[PDB]
Amino acid sequence: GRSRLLEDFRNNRYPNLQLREIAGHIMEFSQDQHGSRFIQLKLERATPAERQLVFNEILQAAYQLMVDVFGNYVIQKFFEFGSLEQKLALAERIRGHVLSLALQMYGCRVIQKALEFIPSDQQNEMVRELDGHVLKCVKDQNGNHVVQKCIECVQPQSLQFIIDAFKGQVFALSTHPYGCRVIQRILEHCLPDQTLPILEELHQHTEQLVQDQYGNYVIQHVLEHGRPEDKSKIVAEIRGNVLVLSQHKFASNVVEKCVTHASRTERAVLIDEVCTMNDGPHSALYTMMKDQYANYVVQKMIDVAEPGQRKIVMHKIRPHIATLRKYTYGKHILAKLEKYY
RNA sequence: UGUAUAUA
Ligand SMILES: [Cl-]
Repeated sequence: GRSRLLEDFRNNRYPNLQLREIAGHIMEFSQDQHGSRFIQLKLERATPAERQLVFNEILQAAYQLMVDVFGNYVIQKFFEFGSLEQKLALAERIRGHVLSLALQMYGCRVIQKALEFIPSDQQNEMVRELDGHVLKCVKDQNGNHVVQKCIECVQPQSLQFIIDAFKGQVFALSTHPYGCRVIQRILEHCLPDQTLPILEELHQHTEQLVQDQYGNYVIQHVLEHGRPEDKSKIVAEIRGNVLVLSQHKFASNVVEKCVTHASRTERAVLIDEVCTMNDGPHSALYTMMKDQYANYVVQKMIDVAEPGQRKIVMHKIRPHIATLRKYTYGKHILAKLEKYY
């Protein structure tokens, strides 16, 4: 099965083996773990002629290397360190196979690398091959990384068909484990005509989303990178629910990003909400202090409060200082206190 | 004291 040169290579009998010595043997070495490593090592620092000898033998059977557990790294190197003509010729071997490669455990790493290094002409052809399988790729554990890469690498206008597919389905995909990744990328790289409709669906489902295992991340993303108009829509959704959302394992993270990224006014209003409104005998603030998640909100509020409003939080906390000690999460508030005493 | 992405 393995050629003598390969076995003898494996068997450690050529510590001085050079690329030129494995002529006629690239495909075999490429599909072998040590051989493949050998080839990669030698490539990052090989003369264009050496790199060309190696290419000549992988071009025809390229696809086979792209879907190989060991060969995919060799292809990838040519996409990184190869030549403009070499990258274009592999781009051709890929044509008509973008879909099946992007759903492939190993192939999809090659599609990702190709998208980073080819011209927009070839990018746009690759993308177009996904026309009609947007949700299939987004839900696939291989495919979704290709869709994220497209979004990061290709002109936003070539991605309009991905948008068309997310339309009406944004809530579904934001609570999905891969889809929430793609939604975020669209928010970062897509055009106003594109992020607009998506932002609308997001605002429509903020209540559910902030509480969702994956959805909260999309809401936090908007808070950290979005337009003030969008940040405020979200903040308004937290208003009046600060206490409850803070005690939630997922929503409490979004509450923090609210306190942190909200306008001066909106921040003061949120902090005041739990200073003022009561939760039974003592205020919302006190209940939050004792809670496994809420105590993190308290501390972050202490962090970003204007010096004047920090005074008010401190005064509300102060009467309980001695009793906080007796609570698992209150203790941690005492910690943040020292910083400011 | 608290939540998310993949190959040797
Ligand atoms: Cl031989």
